[PDB]
Amino acid sequence: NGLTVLPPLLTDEMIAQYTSALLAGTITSGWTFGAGPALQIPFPMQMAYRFNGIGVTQNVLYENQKLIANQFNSAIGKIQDSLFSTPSALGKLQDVVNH
Amino acid sequence: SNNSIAIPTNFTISVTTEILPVSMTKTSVDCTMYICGDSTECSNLLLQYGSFCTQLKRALTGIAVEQDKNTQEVFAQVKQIYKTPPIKYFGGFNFSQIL
Amino acid sequence: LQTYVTQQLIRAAEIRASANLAATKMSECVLGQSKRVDFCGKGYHLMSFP
Amino acid sequence: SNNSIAIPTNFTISVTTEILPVSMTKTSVDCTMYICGDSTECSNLLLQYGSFCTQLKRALTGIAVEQDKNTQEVFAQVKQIYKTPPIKYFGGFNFSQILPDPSKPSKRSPIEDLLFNKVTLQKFNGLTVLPPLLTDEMIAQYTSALLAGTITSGWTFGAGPALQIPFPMQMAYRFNGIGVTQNVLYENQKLIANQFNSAIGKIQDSLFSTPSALGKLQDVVNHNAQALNTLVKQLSSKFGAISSVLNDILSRLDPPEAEVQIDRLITGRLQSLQTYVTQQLIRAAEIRASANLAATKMSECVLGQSKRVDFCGKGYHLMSFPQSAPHGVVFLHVTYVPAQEKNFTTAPAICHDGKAHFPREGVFVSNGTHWFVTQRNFYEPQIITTDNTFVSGNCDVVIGIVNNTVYD
Amino acid sequence: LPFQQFGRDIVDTTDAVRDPQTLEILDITPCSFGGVSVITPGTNTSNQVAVLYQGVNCTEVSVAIHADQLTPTWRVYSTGSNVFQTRAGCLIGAEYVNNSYECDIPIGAGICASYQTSQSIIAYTMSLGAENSVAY
Ligand SMILES: *[C@@H]1O[C@H](CO)[C@@H](O[C@@H]2O[C@H](CO)[C@@H](O)[C@H](O)[C@H]2NC(C)=O)[C@H](O)[C@H]1NC(C)=O
Ligand SMILES: *[C@@H]1O[C@H](CO)[C@@H](O[C@@H]2O[C@H](CO)[C@@H](O)[C@H](O)[C@H]2NC(C)=O)[C@H](O)[C@H]1NC(C)=O
Ligand SMILES: *[C@@H]1O[C@H](CO)[C@@H](O[C@@H]2O[C@H](CO)[C@@H](O)[C@H](O)[C@H]2NC(C)=O)[C@H](O)[C@H]1NC(C)=O
Ligand SMILES: *[C@@H]1O[C@H](CO)[C@@H](O[C@@H]2O[C@H](CO)[C@@H](O)[C@H](O)[C@H]2NC(C)=O)[C@H](O)[C@H]1NC(C)=O
Ligand SMILES: *[C@@H]1O[C@H](CO)[C@@H](O)[C@H](O)[C@H]1NC(C)=O
Ligand SMILES: *[C@@H]1O[C@H](CO)[C@@H](O)[C@H](O)[C@H]1NC(C)=O
Ligand SMILES: *[C@@H]1O[C@H](CO)[C@@H](O)[C@H](O)[C@H]1NC(C)=O
Ligand SMILES: *[C@@H]1O[C@H](CO)[C@@H](O)[C@H](O)[C@H]1NC(C)=O
Ligand SMILES: *[C@@H]1O[C@H](CO)[C@@H](O)[C@H](O)[C@H]1NC(C)=O
Ligand SMILES: *[C@@H]1O[C@H](CO)[C@@H](O)[C@H](O)[C@H]1NC(C)=O
Ligand SMILES: *[C@@H]1O[C@H](CO)[C@@H](O)[C@H](O)[C@H]1NC(C)=O
Repeated sequence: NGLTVLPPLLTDEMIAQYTSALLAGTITSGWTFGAGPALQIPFPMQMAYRFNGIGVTQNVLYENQKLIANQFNSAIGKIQDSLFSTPSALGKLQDVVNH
Repeated sequence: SNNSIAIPTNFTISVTTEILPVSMTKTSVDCTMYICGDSTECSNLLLQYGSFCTQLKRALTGIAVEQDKNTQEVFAQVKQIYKTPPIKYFGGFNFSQIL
Repeated sequence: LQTYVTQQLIRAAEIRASANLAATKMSECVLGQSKRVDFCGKGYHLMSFP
Repeated sequence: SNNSIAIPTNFTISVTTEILPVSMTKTSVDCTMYICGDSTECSNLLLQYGSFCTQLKRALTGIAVEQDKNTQEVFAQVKQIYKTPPIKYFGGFNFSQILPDPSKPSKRSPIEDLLFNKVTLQKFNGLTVLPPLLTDEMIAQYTSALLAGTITSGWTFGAGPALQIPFPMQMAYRFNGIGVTQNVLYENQKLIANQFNSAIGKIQDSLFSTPSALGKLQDVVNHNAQALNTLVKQLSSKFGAISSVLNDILSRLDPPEAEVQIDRLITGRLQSLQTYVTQQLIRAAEIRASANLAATKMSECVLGQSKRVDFCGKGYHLMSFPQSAPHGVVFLHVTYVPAQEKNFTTAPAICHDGKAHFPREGVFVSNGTHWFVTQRNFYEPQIITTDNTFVSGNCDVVIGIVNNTVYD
Repeated sequence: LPFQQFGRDIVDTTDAVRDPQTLEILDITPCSFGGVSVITPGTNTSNQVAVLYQGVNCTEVSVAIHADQLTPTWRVYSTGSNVFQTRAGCLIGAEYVNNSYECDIPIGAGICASYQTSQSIIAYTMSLGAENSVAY
């Protein structure tokens, strides 16, 4: 009756490219690419840096590398299942559409 | 007690989620097609109510422009599109669920 | 019409508050390590993924 | 790669800007003058509508008081009023572009002067504009006090009594804060001073050439002007009556017939005021959020060093300086950016005599033949002694451990 | 041009006319108006008040006091140190000292009023703060 809806400037494919860029930069560089040029560093050393940041010495990580890696992988597998089960998990995003 | 303490001897890794809205739907509305439609007589009567609809158009257009700005500020943080190496070994960590 | 437009203006201000908070969490939890308690999760923060 | 690291060998000092609105225009309204005027017949019909007008005056008055609290919350961060020393020598650093110049009568810095020459670009119907409580000269005194306190004291004046300290030592403290040892600054004091001075000079030309630099402060000036013009032009709309003049229809019309005509004009003009007041309330809320953010940046970037990423400028924060603009404030963020990286080969630990060795504060690195330990933000190799490593373990569990010699 | 009658501004309000008797162009300016404020201390303390005429010159008010103003609630008169002109309006009923204290009752562009000790209402200039200088 005189009402129109306009499409967003960024398509849903373009947005997903930005998220891929952030993931690739935070895996191979850490927090270096947020300040200046991206700098190489192996991943376990980044986790040692982060244990130092939270206040635990480096040797804790290196002597428990396998245990921590298994815990990280298992903890992210449950993310999918918790999303399948609960249908009201995305209440906030669904609330915007209905309003 | 003033001579006792508790110190942890083990740890665990946990992953949590957080959902945040960013933008909403962009709409535009036309007065004459809505209030009157195609009736010319109604258009003349609506004409002599000052500049109400000029205000409605400007109000709704300002909202539409902001919706593109919100997504630009959240995702478009880095100006370099990084790419992950073809081989996906990261010291035992498994990122296959998010890449 | 005026009632509809006025409601949208108030809603948009609420969205900006959420969008600004999201843009802050990306700078401090994703592009760095945050020492603010309970800002980027419960516990001692390590990293984040969007 | 899982055995390759990159480490910078040089840096760069950069200065950016940030513009934030702090307050907008204060206004007042008068019902009877705007709606009826000098017509006594109209004012008798208006009082049948009750206390609509008392609500409108309350709404605008509340906004006006809030504007004065927005300015007081940003600049009035200092109890004292510090003054710059008579001799302007700070170990090679130049501050002539930000400190006030006595030659100008208003005592405003050269950067502050050109800001006032760009954004700067009686009554009608009882709509009046009230003046802000704090004058422009008073605001610049607050800014000068903040600048003179962060130069001769650092961050100590933001927590209690102000304690003086030489400027290079303050910069060494801030380098320690960002994570680079003191000896880097002292051995490169002359070069760092030259880099900072060049960055300041580009600020003046950056604002000269760029037209859309002060675009955020310009919008609030034009938005408040448009609303008043739209409000005044609504006085010449028929709204469905014979004419748009009160006494013109008063004369050539039947006295009961003219009663319903005045009703249309009054209802139309009441609706115009409701639209204006409601619009200002929403805009005032948006400005208040901006003023609250500017108060946080003043307390966290100017009176101290912040470790929040991307909060006080891109890079690693060092310090900040405030500048005053009409209806706003401008920040000058000084940051530290690495440059000139290089390939390297790294290992997690060093094995010697059956014992593992981890660095204290550094990362192990090899140039091809010899292994060194260096800080993780500036290439500065050192010999691997026992005063920079701790054994803490055995040479059997760590993955990727290499073995070398450690000189005790 | 010798066919037009009256002029209009941007907001479509008459601001110039032409006399029909003798062809001459006249300007039109509205008669002065503005808000009125009352400055009082606690009524539990005293009964004196000070009046502020927002956005108007002091000479215009004094001239119009001669039975030509639409507010009979007038002050006593220009008894020497009562008429002080500020950037906000013609303040009547307060004496302007040349000292400086912290603000107590905001008035306008850097001017405040307070009840200081006989007893009277005084207007001064707001003091930013206690001065200091660090020996660098
Ligand atoms: C610290 O906790 C971890 C798990 O949180 C323990 O690892 C578990 O050990 C038991 C016994 O060998 C196994 O059955 C589990 O499968 C292990 N967990 C995982 C995820 O593999 C570890 O033993 C604890 N350490 C101490 C010293 O108590
Ligand atoms: C990372 O995790 C994924 C998800 O579990 C692994 O992919 C699974 O591998 C098993 C074993 O071959 C299969 O039975 C599953 O079907 C796979 N999942 C899917 C969705 O196909 C993957 O192997 C892990 N990464 C590595 C290097 O092992
Ligand atoms: C780090 O970078 C600075 C910035 O270019 C270098 O300073 C220049 O050095 C060259 C050669 O020594 C001089 O010709 C230039 O005049 C210097 N520029 C300035 C602005 O002074 C510095 O040499 C670099 N340091 C290293 C170790 O490479
Ligand atoms: C700090 O920088 C200013 C700006 O460059 C210097 O002032 C300049 O000095 C040179 C040398 O006399 C003159 O040629 C310029 O005309 C000056 N510019 C201005 C805008 O006055 C100032 O000398 C520097 N401070 C010190 C101590 O040298
Ligand atoms: C990790 O190191 C091993 C040698 O221990 C090497 O074979 C492998 O290629 C490395 N990973 C990558 C991704 O290059
Ligand atoms: C580091 O090594 C990579 C691998 O080839 C190379 O592309 C890069 O240019 C090197 N870095 C520098 C600063 O030369
Ligand atoms: C690597 O470091 C050693 C130790 O000083 C040095 O002798 C050698 O020349 C260096 N190699 C290169 C290519 O500079
Ligand atoms: C030292 O390291 C080499 C290879 O990294 C290994 O072959 C050798 O056995 C190590 N030394 C000892 C004493 O184990
Ligand atoms: C009207 O009469 C006056 C009388 O002084 C005269 O000056 C004027 O010229 C007359 N109007 C015209 C248009 O001549
Ligand atoms: C007020 O009137 C006096 C004398 O008429 C004049 O000197 C002064 O400039 C006037 N003030 C303003 C603001 O016009
Ligand atoms: C107040 O003192 C100042 C500075 O001495 C002076 O200029 C001013 O005339 C004084 N006010 C008077 C005397 O009313």
